[PDB]
Amino acid sequence: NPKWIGRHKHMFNFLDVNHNGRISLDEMVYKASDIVINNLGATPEQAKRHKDAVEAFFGGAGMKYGVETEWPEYIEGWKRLASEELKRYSKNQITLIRLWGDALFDIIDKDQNGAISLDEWKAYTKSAGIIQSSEDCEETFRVCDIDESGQLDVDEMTRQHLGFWYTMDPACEKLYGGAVP
Ligand SMILES: [Ca+2]
Ligand SMILES: [Ca+2]
Ligand SMILES: [Ca+2]
Repeated sequence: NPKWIGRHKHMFNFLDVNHNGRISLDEMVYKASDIVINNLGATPEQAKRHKDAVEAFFGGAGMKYGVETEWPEYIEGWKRLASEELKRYSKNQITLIRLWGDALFDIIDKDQNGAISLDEWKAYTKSAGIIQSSEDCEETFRVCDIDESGQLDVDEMTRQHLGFWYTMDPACEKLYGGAVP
């Protein structure tokens, strides 16, 4: 699973505030709160809801306040969480990631219309530390926007999070690495 592992290594590095190669729940929750408040302009109410949910999400992966976790244990923790949460999702049940994604959604939905516009998505992608062209940002928006409505709903954004945090690499390759001639 090199692609899932790679997303997770880049995220571990992003949330490892002191850059020492070990991570705590304090680092992870600190950096996530800092971004929602200072990059995405969350209100106090918004930030507290997000804090509680992100704490439960990252806690589910086995991270704890006051404890430093090394990479092997970190990634095994995410594997375990992903496996349990994908079972819940398969049974149409509530997940920790869905609860997190709900609190985040309210914050990135700046115009409170219940859908994420392209502009809203550009701000969110930037908040996660991504630097990329307009064209690349638009492509990942189109990928997220399954019904091509032009805005991203809660279900689309849930699938987005599930794909990033939990979904393992496809078992088989496609002809042309999945490209179309
Ligand atoms: Ca650290
Ligand atoms: Ca909106
Ligand atoms: Ca849509």
